[PDB]
Amino acid sequence: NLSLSQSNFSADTYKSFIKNLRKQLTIGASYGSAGIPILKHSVPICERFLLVDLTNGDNETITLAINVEDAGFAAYRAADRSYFFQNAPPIASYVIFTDTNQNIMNFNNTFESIEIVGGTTRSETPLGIMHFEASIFHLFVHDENYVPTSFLVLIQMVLEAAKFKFIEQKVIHSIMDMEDFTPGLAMLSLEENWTQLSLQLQASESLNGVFGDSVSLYNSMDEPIGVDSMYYPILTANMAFQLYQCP
Amino acid sequence: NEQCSPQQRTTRISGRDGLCVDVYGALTADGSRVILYPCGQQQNQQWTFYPDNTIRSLGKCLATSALSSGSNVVITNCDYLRYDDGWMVSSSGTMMNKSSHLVLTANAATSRTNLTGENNVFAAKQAWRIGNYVEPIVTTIIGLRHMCLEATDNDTNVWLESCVKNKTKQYWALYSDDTIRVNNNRNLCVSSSTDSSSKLIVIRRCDGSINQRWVFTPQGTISNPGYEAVMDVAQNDVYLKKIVLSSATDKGNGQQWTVFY
Ligand SMILES: *[C@@H]1O[C@H](CO)[C@@H](O[C@@H]2O[C@H](CO)[C@@H](O[C@@H]3O[C@H](CO)[C@@H](O)[C@H](O)[C@@H]3O[C@@H]3OC[C@@H](O)[C@H](O)[C@H]3O)[C@H](O)[C@H]2NC(C)=O)[C@H](O[C@@H]2O[C@@H](C)[C@@H](O)[C@@H](O)[C@@H]2O)[C@H]1NC(C)=O
Ligand SMILES: *[C@@H]1O[C@H](CO)[C@@H](O[C@@H]2O[C@H](CO)[C@@H](O)[C@H](O)[C@H]2NC(C)=O)[C@H](O)[C@H]1NC(C)=O
Ligand SMILES: CC(=O)N[C@@H]1[C@@H](O)[C@@H](O)[C@@H](CO)O[C@@H]1O
Ligand SMILES: *[C@@H]1O[C@H](CO)[C@@H](O)[C@H](O)[C@H]1NC(C)=O
Repeated sequence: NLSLSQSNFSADTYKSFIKNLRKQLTIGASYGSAGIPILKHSVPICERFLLVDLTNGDNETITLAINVEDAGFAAYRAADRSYFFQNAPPIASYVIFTDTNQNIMNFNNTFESIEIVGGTTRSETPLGIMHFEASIFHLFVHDENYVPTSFLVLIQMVLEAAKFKFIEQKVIHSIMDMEDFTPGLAMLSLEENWTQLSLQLQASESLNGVFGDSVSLYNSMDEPIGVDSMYYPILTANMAFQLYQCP
Repeated sequence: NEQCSPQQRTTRISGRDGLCVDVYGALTADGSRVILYPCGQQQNQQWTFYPDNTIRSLGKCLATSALSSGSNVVITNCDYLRYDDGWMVSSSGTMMNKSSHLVLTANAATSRTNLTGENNVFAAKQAWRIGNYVEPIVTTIIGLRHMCLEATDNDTNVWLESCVKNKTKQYWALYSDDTIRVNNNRNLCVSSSTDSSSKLIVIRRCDGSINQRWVFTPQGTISNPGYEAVMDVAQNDVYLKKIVLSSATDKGNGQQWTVFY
């Protein structure tokens, strides 16, 4: 499995891991005018998961199942135990982590759902090298009180960073400066609009690259930039893959 | 999904020096010309895009006025183009008449300049951002070894330095004509070499040339479409302080860049 460990967590290693993740996710992807790869869709359940291993400061490892149709976490394994979100594809437990003690987490893999249950938002959740390391520990032991917030860290540092180079870069600054950050409006805008930007990119095919609707993406000055077309470098040189939305 | 097929969209069009595509004096007469004008809210700067490949302001259609290069672009009655296959816009922002291959061009920077239909040479005069947000985008440009691009030698050269959030010279203004401008001196543009003996990328007074058009591709390059080349770190060695224009290759990481805004 593709892997990232605490013992070898460096800007270069992180960048490779994210790079290999993108390309692994985009195997058999479709392509538009924009040249931004569109994730696969109506994938057989048997083939719909990509496994990734994360190893923390103790020599302890979790394996996360990423749904390749939407780049979200569906489930994970710690040792002989595994944990599934409620909204994991209903057949997922028969395909992944078969030989383990399977538990249902009583919430969805969405930010909204995670934030409601953990009582804690992304804005107030630190991201960084050591948070990532701790998020892996809490999942490994499955400390229910820390499961949600751990997912907030790891979903952002792995999956959302794979979706957006801005976010990747945000994590790289953190590794190099040795400084934690909480996501601002810039990061959140992207996370919030991934599916919507996917839709507008694909719909724009028939309006000469113009969107049906505008999307507001913040910069690091908190100024909202309206993206109503494919001609914005903050989209085109940022978002690395899209959700399947249109034929 | 009916949102896969949007019916229309009204937006602006910006380009050279961040000026907007504007029907001169909001005149509605067939063949009323189109110019660069400073961007605003007026209806004559509002362009409605449709699936039929028309682009419209004041209920009339954007169009070339001649098969040969050099004539004005205008609005005319849309019923005139009912047998035409219309406009096409590349990823790069080249707006091209599908039939004649002529492209929306601005032969001078200056406000009130006549927009003409010219032969495509991928110059910055021929790059356009279709979109309501017409302002330059301020950002850092990050490349090899997680370093930032920085304007140097009194804004004449450019090369990678360690990224410093405060540093003024590491900021770049991404204009609607695909130019990459020095942030606190927006008359200066990033430029491929004008001397044939050099591949060195430098900073020069913005002129609307092919040397000065740059496209941030989704595959992570900064492409000069006219020269079929991309920005690269000389010898994959950031310490050489030289950024050069090269043929796209997957040999190192020196051709990979990220926009951080
Ligand atoms: C941006 O576009 C406008 C719109 O086309 C340019 O101006 C126009 O300039 C034409 C010359 O290119 C004017 O035509 C002349 O009309 C007189 C009438 O007596 C005629 O004697 C001249 O020979 C000339 O003829 C044209 O001959 C060919 C015919 O097909 C045509 O119908 C005749 O007009 C034209 O009237 C004028 N149009 C309008 C409505 O303004 C403009 O050109 C600049 O301003 C014009 C007025 C003129 O003074 C030019 O010297 C000057 O370039 C152009 N702007 C720029 C800066 O390039
Ligand atoms: C694109 O260019 C073509 C060719 O210059 C234009 O087609 C001409 O349209 C005019 C006016 O409608 C006719 O008088 C000509 O007979 C057409 N010529 C040809 C070769 O078909 C077309 O109008 C232009 N379209 C746009 C949208 O600019
Ligand atoms: C509001 C309005 O019509 N404005 C136009 C402006 O957009 C531009 O075309 C100018 C040319 O001198 O003429 C008018 O001022
Ligand atoms: C989870 O998502 C499903 C859709 O798969 C849904 O109907 C439900 O409302 C969501 N549950 C929670 C707790 O957010």
